[PDB]
Amino acid sequence: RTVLCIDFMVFTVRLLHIFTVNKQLGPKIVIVSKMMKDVFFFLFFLGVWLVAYGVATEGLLRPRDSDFPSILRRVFYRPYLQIFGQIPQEDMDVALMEHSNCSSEPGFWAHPPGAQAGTCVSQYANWLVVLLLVIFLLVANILLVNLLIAMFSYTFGKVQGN
Amino acid sequence: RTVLCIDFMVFTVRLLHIFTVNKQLGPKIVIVSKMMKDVFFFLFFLGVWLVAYGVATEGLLRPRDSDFPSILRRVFYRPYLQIFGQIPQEDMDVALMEHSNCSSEPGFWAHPPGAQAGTCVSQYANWLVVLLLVIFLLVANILLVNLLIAMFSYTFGKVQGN
Repeated sequence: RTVLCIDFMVFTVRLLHIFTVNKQLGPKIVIVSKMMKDVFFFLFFLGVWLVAYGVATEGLLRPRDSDFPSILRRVFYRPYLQIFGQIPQEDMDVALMEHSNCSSEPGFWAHPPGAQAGTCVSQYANWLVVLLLVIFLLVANILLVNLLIAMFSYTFGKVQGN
Repeated sequence: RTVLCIDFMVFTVRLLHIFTVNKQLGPKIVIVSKMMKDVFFFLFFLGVWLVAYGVATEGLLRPRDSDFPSILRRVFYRPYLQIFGQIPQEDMDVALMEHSNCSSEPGFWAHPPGAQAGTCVSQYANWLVVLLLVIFLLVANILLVNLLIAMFSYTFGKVQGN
């Protein structure tokens, strides 16, 4: 079933190839291919920023789960969703979660309510974690996205005639 | 650790400098530097609007916490997140929270459910608080963001050749 579910995706995509003949959708479909260069640049810039912000935030929090699938989710998956409006403040802000002496390791720790946010996170410099979130949202949600719109508009005008 | 977490951010950013040689990403990386003038104007306009809306909303609510870190969070942090789709209606609307006689100071007060929203907020003119939120969202989420896209598109076309 897992192969067929992905297979249905490929079959549905072929509807674009079938409709290339139509005069209304023909030119537009061809232009979409020319836009792939701009998309790859955005992915590269976003990938670099996601690695920098994701690792730094996870390193500052120091969650006690530290499982490899869990670490990957908190480094890549969670920062990625913050671009699209899913900001889990209760998982990264000490002022929202409750303080607990869960971990025997010295320091101050708080218990996030999320299931995959880790059992406990350090409170040492969470003002930096909040500050990093502010910077990340500005760079990713605003600067990077609006930059891609500018490159899409320039490319569309250039390659329209050809 | 706090220094190293920030240090990892600087090291990851250097990947852009390494990839300047590549022909696909070379020109695009150089253009990004030329966009910083437009970003600074947006930050200045947003900073002025955030101060005006943030202080006025906090002044109208008059939360009873009034701690300096708490005041700064409600003035800058909360209005900033409203740009990216995090609107805490239950923290600023009387119609959503429950009425209580928490404060001995004369007036009408309601108890927000949020942890950092303050223990109580005044109900005197919350129709103005809601109205300010409507105006803030229009100016910030729509007018300011779409203006930056227009300036990014104009700048990208101008500085593409050079």
